[PDB]
Amino acid sequence: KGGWFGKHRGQGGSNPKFENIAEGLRALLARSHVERTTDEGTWVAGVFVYGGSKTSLYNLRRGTALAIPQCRLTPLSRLPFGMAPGPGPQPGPLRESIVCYFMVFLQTHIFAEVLKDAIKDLVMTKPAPTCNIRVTVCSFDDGVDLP
Amino acid sequence: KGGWFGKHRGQGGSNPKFENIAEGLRALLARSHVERTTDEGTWVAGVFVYGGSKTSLYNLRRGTALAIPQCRLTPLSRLPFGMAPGPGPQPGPLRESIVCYFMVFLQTHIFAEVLKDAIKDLVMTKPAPTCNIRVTVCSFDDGVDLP
Amino acid sequence: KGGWFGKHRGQGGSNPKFENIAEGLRALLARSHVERTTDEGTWVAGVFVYGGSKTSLYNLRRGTALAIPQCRLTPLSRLPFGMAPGPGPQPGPLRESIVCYFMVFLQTHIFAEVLKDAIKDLVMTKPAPTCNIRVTVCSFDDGVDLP
Amino acid sequence: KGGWFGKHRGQGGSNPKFENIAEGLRALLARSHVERTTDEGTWVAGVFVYGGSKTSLYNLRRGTALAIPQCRLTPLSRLPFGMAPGPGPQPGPLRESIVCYFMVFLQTHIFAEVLKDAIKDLVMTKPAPTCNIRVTVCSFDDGVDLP
DNA sequence: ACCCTAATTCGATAGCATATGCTTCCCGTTGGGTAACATATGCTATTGAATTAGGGT
DNA sequence: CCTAATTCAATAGCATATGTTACCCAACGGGAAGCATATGCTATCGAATTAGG
Repeated sequence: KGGWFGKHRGQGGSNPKFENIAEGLRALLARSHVERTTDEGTWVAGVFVYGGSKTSLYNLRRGTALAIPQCRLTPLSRLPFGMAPGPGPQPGPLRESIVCYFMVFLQTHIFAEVLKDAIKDLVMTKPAPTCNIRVTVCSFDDGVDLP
Repeated sequence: KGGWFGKHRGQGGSNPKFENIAEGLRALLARSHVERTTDEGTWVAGVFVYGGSKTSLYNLRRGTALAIPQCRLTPLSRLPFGMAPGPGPQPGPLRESIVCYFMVFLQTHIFAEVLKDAIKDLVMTKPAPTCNIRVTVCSFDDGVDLP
Repeated sequence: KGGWFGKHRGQGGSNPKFENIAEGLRALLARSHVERTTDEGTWVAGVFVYGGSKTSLYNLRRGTALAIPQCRLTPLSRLPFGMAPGPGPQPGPLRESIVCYFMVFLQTHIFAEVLKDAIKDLVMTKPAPTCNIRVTVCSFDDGVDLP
Repeated sequence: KGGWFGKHRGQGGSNPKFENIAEGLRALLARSHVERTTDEGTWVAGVFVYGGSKTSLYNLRRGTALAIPQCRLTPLSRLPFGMAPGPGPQPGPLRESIVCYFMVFLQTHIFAEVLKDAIKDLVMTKPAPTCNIRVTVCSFDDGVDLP
């Protein structure tokens, strides 16, 4: 099983698994009734989603793609190693670890938080590896010019 | 031309090209007597570097890695589309553009502003398409826990 | 497949279904680091749980049974009818509907709202009837003297 | 003596016995003209009545029901045990007792505190074991949507 | 000032190794609905033992 | 230092409620196979600025 299915990349569809991960989201983000698009449309906020595993982090993005068509989604990449313990030479800035990450772009400082707090709670119940997905809020000082 | 040169993802060495990029950044940053590492070792601020062209981004990433042994770098990744002008359907959240980005994790917020400038400045000196690269500072409200 | 199992009322045990439903409660509960018992041991608080279905309420009482040993739990009963629509005589104050409900007794008003918000979040991500379960906070003005 | 009498749960009717209780209430609260209803028909407050004995609680539920067609009454059901005196092993949460309780749902927060005092004095005048019934006022921060 | 002709710069490129996106089968987990035995309550009318009223002294 | 009347709780008993388990099985959601295609990496090549008797 598996192979090519005629829809390339950045062009993912809708599957019963995701739309439940999405519905589970677009119920937790309900609790707060905040704005999602600004009159200006500039991307000044964002949510940074990482950890767990690549399968978990993917399905979560795939659901978030459905729960929030008012946002824009990077594909999953990887993270640089941290700061190594002990006082030796540190790992080389460019170095790659196996943990993935993706980014959620948004137009709103406020509803960034609403998503960060919903993802933290959607994840928190599930059994591993979903429990290990982590979320922080990032806000871009100068806005980001998505094409 | 081309082939396997034994160096895997994130283990790129330095060659007179990339340390030449990195020596430009170091002269902009040897004016700046700021501290680059905290003791809690937490990664709170980011420089989001994007646009330009895959390769000059790739080169700039590669110089930044030699100038700044205190940063951490993602790999290159793609941006998704912004809003669409005029009318019609909007882009899908997931839909991805030809435009690239990487990120530069850092331990202090004072050094992100500094490094956003050096990069904005250093790239304005180099010929096109390099100089169309854009830089915006992140702040992670909770911090990024790099592995 | 049915029958007697030597477990009277208010004397139920533990099995891997309730233990994971209580796992997912603890998680939503850890978010606030608030105290759960005082030195008077007065029962001054409460969480009134109801709706959804009898089975789904039971699995949630059974779960909160494990997740919170500092509380005490009533068995399930049924709710009386509300206000009939229109201006005819209302339903008899004694006549009961099929909704069930249970209660949780607690020693601090603060931890009561942590469990209100913990149950409300736990459930809304789940598919029916678990998400029709509803939660309000109680506070007994003179305390309740459990035997 | 005994047996089936056609009447299912919550469908219990008037007889000269209970209307002697209901008219004791209707004389303690008669010359307190406060308003028992609202137009929103929201069930914000309760009066928790418990202790006493299984049957003399049963009569008072049945009295309270004729006196007040503005209230709603649960059926009877049991209380869990309280704190055992001394750091000996504690009763389980689900632990249940020989003591019973019912609740009185109400639409106003004033009439709640009226009906607590009417009951607390309607019980003052009847012989033991009745006089040991404990009445406490209850409030629902989010209210109870009765079916 | 002019200007055609050297070095000089980086970006663009080829090409191996290996990423992710996309989906379809897989399958352990999560979690509600049910059967079936001991035992709760709701319901009535009848029965029992206190507290209460009566009227002799 | 008083025996008839009174007041309610306690009762028997049918029909039915949940407490409890173990069994069933629909779904929720992570992991892997497998094609197109993206990057990391290097050294080499090419097309733009910058330069001198």
